[PDB]
Amino acid sequence: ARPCIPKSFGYSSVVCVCNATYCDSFDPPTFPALGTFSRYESTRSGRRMELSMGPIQANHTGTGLLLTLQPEQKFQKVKGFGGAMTDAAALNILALSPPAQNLLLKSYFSEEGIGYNIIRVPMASCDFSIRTYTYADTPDDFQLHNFSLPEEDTKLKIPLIHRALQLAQRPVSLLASPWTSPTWLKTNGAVNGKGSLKGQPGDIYHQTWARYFVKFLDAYAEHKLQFWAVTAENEPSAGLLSGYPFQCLGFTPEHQRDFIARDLGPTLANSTHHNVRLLMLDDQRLLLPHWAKVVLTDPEAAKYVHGIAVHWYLDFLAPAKATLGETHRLFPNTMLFASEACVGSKFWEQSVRLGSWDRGMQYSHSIITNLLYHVVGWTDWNLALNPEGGPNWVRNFVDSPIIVDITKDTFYKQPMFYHLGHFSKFIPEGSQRVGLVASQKNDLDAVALMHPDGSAVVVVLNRSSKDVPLTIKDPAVGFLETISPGYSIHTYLWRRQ
Ligand SMILES: *[C@@H]1O[C@H](CO)[C@@H](O[C@@H]2O[C@H](CO)[C@@H](O[C@@H]3O[C@H](CO)[C@@H](O)[C@H](O)[C@H]3NC(C)=O)[C@H](O)[C@H]2NC(C)=O)[C@H](O)[C@H]1NC(C)=O
Ligand SMILES: Cc1ccc(S(=O)(=O)NC[C@H](C)N)cc1
Ligand SMILES: *[C@@H]1O[C@H](CO)[C@@H](O)[C@H](O)[C@H]1NC(C)=O
Ligand SMILES: [K+]
Ligand SMILES: [K+]
Repeated sequence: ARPCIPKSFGYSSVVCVCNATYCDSFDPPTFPALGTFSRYESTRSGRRMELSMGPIQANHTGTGLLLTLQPEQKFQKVKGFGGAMTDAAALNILALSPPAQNLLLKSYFSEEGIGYNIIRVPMASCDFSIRTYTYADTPDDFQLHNFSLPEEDTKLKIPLIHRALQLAQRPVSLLASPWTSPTWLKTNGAVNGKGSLKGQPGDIYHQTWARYFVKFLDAYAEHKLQFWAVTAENEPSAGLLSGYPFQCLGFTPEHQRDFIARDLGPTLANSTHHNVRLLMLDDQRLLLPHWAKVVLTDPEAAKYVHGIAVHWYLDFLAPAKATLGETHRLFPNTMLFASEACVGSKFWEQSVRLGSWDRGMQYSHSIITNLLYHVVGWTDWNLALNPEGGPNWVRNFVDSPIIVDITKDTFYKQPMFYHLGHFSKFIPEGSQRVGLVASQKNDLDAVALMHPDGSAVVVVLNRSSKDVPLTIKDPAVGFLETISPGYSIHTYLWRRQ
């Protein structure tokens, strides 16, 4: 293990500083023996996923807060956690020295870091690109003979993904998402602005667009990468807006329904990539449940859709029960998945706030909210950005859990990184969320899950300034006596019976 080297930039907490010779890291993961729990603690005062242990006790007394695990009340199974290998993240990572690159990738993908098992991969350029391109920019190439991957993929993204896979002991799953089509498929002939595919689902334009997804998967398969899933379009609502500033492709829900039913579903089903899952929406939750209703009540579309991808803009408020809750009630067998989340996108907010505990609390509170509303996974946006929150060709800068400073061959691990790791590190694929019942009203946020091997994990977030003593009861095993400090996050793990 190596501890955090903390540094303050004047915000409410610290970053951890890593460089060519040093980065904070855990020992190889082990469970305590039966009758012992593990606690990992991060605090605004500066502790960073520090490990301690304690006894699981037979007895409890107190009129104090009790959280009783409900191990047989089962909810959703968890796919996992990760982030996006955008052009911007790739450029930032590779701008570091080989040693620092490796320490950064270990931070995310190894068991000595926080055990990410998902990578989202843009299909060609987005806002977090320095060059606007698609994979088929030569016009009127409807059979896509000139489809090809540029160096952004072959030289930057693909090799980095291979390095992450090499470092991971968990199976890693890839998710692909497109922002724009070739401009010659679009009503407006530009990568951005208000514009959709030309024509109608079922026709030459739509069939070519669906063939583009298969060409993409074929091209990554030549580089020995297979995908778990694709989304039908990144933020399809964006392309319906005039002046939309960057790469987009507009679909109404009826348009996406018909595209999925007539072109994309059948094309993927008829390909070698038929096991790839298809996720709809890939957009903000206030589009739910309407979008789900429109697509999933058509059986020809419904039979191709595996899940609903949702985006989390953490700077903005939106209802969870009326969106995610209602969608789960209407469509309980269609999984919900968070495919993108980001903070600092407001123009008047500093894009990168080095050491912001508040932005850390936003990430963990959002993840907890997601897990409590049946969501099976959570995917961060850019894996790494520069101190400006870029590069970004339209200056749409945002924050990232890892900030690269090339001038110092240094990178900074944000509170966001630890808040997310409190989950990613300790919830393997196939974990199932279970119930957790509070004995009284309280200010804490918390979630409980059961590992595939039966082991318990509980995450507790305290967004208040007050230390809250509490007890966790596992009816089959005993009691954890603990405390949730003001401005802290804890993960608890123990073996059961
Ligand atoms: C990558 O980061 C490492 C950790 O910051 C650097 O290693 C540290 O270099 C420091 C300067 O030589 C060492 O001395 C301590 O520096 C601090 C201020 O940074 C002072 O307060 C201390 O007084 C001083 N030590 C003592 C005994 O007083 C650190 O000890 C050393 N840390 C470790 C863990 O080795 C690397 O130099 C840096 N690498 C590169 C390539 O830049
Ligand atoms: C959206 C949502 C998040 C967290 C929760 S909680 O963890 O149940 N805490 C609520 C209370 C503060 N004690 C419930 C709902
Ligand atoms: C728990 O409570 C029982 C009953 O009062 C007591 O006899 C015992 O010493 C305590 N501890 C254990 C480990 O059972
Ligand atoms: K090309
Ligand atoms: K900003």
